[PDB]
Amino acid sequence: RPLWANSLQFVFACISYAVGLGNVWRFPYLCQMYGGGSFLVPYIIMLIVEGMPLLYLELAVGQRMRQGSIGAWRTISPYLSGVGVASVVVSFFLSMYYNVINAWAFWYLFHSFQDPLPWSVCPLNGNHTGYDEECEKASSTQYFWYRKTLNISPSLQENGGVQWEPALCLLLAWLVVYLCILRGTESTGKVVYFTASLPYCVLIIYLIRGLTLHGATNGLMYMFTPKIEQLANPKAWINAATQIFFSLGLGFGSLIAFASYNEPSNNCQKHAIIVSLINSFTSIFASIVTFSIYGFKATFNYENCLKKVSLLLTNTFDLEDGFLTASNLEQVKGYLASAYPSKYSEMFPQIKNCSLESELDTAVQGTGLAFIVYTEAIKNMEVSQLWSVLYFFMLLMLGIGSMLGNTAAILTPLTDSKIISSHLPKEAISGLVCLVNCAIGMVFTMEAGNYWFDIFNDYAATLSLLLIVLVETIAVCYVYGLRRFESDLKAMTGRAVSWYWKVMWAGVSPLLIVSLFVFYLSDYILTGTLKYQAWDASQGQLVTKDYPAYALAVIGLLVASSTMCIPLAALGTFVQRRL
Amino acid sequence: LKSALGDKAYEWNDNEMYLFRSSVAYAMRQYFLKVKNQMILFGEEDVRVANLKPRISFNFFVTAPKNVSDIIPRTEVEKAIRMSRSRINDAFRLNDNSLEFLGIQPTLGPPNQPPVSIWLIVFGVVMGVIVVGIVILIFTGIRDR
Amino acid sequence: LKSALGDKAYEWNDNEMYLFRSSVAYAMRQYFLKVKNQMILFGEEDVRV
Ligand SMILES: *[C@@H]1O[C@H](CO)[C@@H](O[C@@H]2O[C@H](CO)[C@@H](O)[C@H](O)[C@H]2NC(C)=O)[C@H](O)[C@H]1NC(C)=O
Ligand SMILES: *[C@@H]1O[C@H](CO)[C@@H](O[C@@H]2O[C@H](CO)[C@@H](O)[C@H](O)[C@H]2NC(C)=O)[C@H](O)[C@H]1NC(C)=O
Ligand SMILES: *[C@@H]1O[C@H](CO)[C@@H](O)[C@H](O)[C@H]1NC(C)=O
Ligand code: PRO
Ligand SMILES: [Cl-]
Repeated sequence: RPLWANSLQFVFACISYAVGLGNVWRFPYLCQMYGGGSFLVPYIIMLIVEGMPLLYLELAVGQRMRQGSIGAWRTISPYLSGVGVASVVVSFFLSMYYNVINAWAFWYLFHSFQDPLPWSVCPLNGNHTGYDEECEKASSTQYFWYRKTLNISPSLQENGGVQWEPALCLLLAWLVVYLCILRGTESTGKVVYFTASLPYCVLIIYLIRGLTLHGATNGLMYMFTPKIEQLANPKAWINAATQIFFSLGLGFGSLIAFASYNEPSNNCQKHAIIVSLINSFTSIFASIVTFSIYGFKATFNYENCLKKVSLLLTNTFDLEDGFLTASNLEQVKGYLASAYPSKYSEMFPQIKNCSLESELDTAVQGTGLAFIVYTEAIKNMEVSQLWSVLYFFMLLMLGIGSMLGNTAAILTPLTDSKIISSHLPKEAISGLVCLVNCAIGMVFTMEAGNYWFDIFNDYAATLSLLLIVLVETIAVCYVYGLRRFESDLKAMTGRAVSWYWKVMWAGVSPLLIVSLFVFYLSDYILTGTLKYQAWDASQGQLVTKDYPAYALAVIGLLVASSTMCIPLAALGTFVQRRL
Repeated sequence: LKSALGDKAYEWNDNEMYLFRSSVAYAMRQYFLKVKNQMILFGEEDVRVANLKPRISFNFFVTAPKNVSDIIPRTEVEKAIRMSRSRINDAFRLNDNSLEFLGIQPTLGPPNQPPVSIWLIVFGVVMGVIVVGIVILIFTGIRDR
Repeated sequence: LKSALGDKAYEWNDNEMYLFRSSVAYAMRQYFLKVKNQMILFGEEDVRV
């Protein structure tokens, strides 16, 4: 098969396939969901037991068996043929929803040429005297992201018809990926290389514009302080582990294909670490930028809870203007109780109990933490147009890189069967894949689209990857491993594997993965039903509602039709081999 | 004051109440010239003020030039001030959010400036470049079969 | 006017002379309060034109 070049690429392709939107978009949203410093510790713990050794295992297997993501396993024990099919199905389900993020980034970048920015002012109401109702309870940006780009219906039951704009943007994103995948992975080096270098000259610009905002240290002192209370929440730990397995790509059967091409003179033990660390490190970097800007937003909100109330007080019982800042606030709030109890009894239920600890925690909850925050720092700049263009170009580039990786992982085991690459040229295989995925991705752009995106973001990927990384290791180390495997030798010559890698991927990966699995199911089963977060415009705050029935069915099927292929293939061999 | 001007804010002594009364009389003079085509010589003593306070929130009403029992109805004072509010404001440097009249609110200016739908424009152009690419590439492709 | 405002320039009827006289009286009121510490009630009829 074709090969690599310069060598310095292979590691740039791995770095560009791992630094994707699992770090600058999904890690902040997760870290915000579970408390900040209650999501880091698990992260590191994992990364030093279950993220690095399995990456080294995957690269070694992909280098020694010399074949793709399905041919690699058949050559071990033909009763283990399914794992490749599960690893292809998962990558299919992943790309199908992963491209809509690039779609939304295109939509925002397109709208960021107007003036003034459309998410910076709210429309005028039915009598040209004040802003609209949703834009006063909710900020401007939340109104934009929930009612101009999505038109999100307030219930997973009240569905609708295909929207018009974000569908067209999804079409453009698929055309761009299909246009870039016109060269075969075996040689897409240029594009790979370019991504990374790009997406690093921006994050530092936002780190210099973040850490000087007024009220940008409260966000940090929140993102780092730990709470030994949520170190019980099992969803936090299973989400840490799945976060990892999703960020590196362990289980998508892609990394394998990569450490598959590459010439067999590498030193793999030093291309695992140099990848793994960098990945994790970049995530930390992003979580220092966002959870600073976010912090600023929070302080802003709190500042107003002090203006209005104070002004409110200033308006009622009267008081010389400019006399109720912050300290004076409490002062007069106290001196107005013991002086005018006639109206203090009827105003007291109103005084908005608003204090910094809340507005720092429930401000921009949801899947849009990278969209309704980085705007709260773009509508406060010098020349906002150019810098919003910069940030959204960064997101778009990361997404395109990650999608390149995924589509390569799904085309490698399709352009190898001498049957299929016999009556379909190498230009219409990619075409067929992109057309099918764009025609199926039109379910996330309806009026109830964001909920289906939340489902496909929460079950599929994570669960599948988990359930798989276990069969892989138990296949390499107790069916044909350690022995013949440690007999790597002539492959590289690193004389051995260090006895801190034998233990870690023959007797610690399976124990920990099985333990975490049961530890998570012990909560899903007794919880009852599952609950999602709806919009409820009439107030501008997300509420919680329990899932309907068929949504539960689809959650079940997205894990069944992805982790139930291995035993079906085992049965297919046990029963095929009859006569 | 201290909200709008922030600093540089002057102090509100009776010489300011004099200017306010005189300016309101001017506004009333203007209204009865370009609506009712009369000539009524309002003065600064025809603007009665009541309940001055720290917040500086008072009440006022206007009477005919020399007829103490003749109060100009409120729905006409609410129109003269609507006419000349932009000129009463700058006399004090206030800005329509620090000179509330509690019953007269501003309302003039809607948003509709885009003639061309810039989003559409940009999207359109971009799709062009990429289609060109994903066409020409296909041809160099059949070129090397 | 037409030089400074260019357009939007209002017209100069006697209601403007009234405002001018009243504002000058206000200025004089202010001067005899922060220089000479007196209280002199100037009016708009004390500014002859
Ligand atoms: C804001 O806080 C005040 C005081 O903490 C709350 O006032 C109390 O309201 C409860 C009703 O839920 C009464 O039983 C108490 O007697 C009230 N306390 C006092 C001192 O009057 C107020 O309800 C809070 N606001 C909101 C919206 O919950
Ligand atoms: C002062 O204004 C009052 C109006 O408030 C005038 O009173 C009117 O007088 C006429 C005839 O004298 C009556 O027909 C009206 O009914 C009166 N008005 C009201 C409301 O009752 C009064 O004449 C004015 N003073 C002068 C000197 O003209
Ligand atoms: C507000 O606008 C409507 C037209 O939509 C108009 O008919 C109505 O009189 C206006 N009301 C006020 C109080 O200005
Ligand atoms: O790298 C991948 O395959 C995707 C995108 C980043 C994390 N998971
Ligand atoms: Cl990560």
